[PDB]
Amino acid sequence: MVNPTVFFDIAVDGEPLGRVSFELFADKVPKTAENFRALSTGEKGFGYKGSCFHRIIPGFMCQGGDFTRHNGTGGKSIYGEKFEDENFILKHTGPGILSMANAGPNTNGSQFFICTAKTEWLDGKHVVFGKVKEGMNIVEAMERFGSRNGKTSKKITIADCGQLE
Ligand SMILES: NNC(=O)c1ccc(N)c(N)c1
Repeated sequence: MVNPTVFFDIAVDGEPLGRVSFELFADKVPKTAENFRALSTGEKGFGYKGSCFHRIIPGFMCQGGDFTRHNGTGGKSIYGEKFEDENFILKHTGPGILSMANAGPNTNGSQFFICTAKTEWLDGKHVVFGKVKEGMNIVEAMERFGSRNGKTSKKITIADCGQLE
């Protein structure tokens, strides 16, 4: 009944930075929210723990969740390799939005991005499923290690992750 909350403890070249928490909109996109929740807890035997944010573009977004190829070409969901676009009820309204990365229609896996700006051109193309609840300061700090082309100057990792409450 209560939307679940998940957390990521972020490190920069192995050094703790801080924690980002997210509210997952299970009330509006339950199947997508559940995939991210389970990847965050690792309860299916695979997930986000130890993965990195491989592409960070200041003023745009930080992208991660590729735990099979570590570069933006991999990932898999709890439902199989890919899963469908659940719905496009929620929009990319500004910094803090959590949304699914994809490679075309109906190709969601495990990759996700956190908006650091409004990305309205993505509406109806990428499934929005959550928002940052605490630690937008930590996202902003992360963002400073990106670049115009997305390559990061230090390695930004999810050192730990899980479910709160
Ligand atoms: N778009 N480039 C990719 O290789 C890719 C990007 C996102 C994904 N979820 C998957 N599976 C692949």
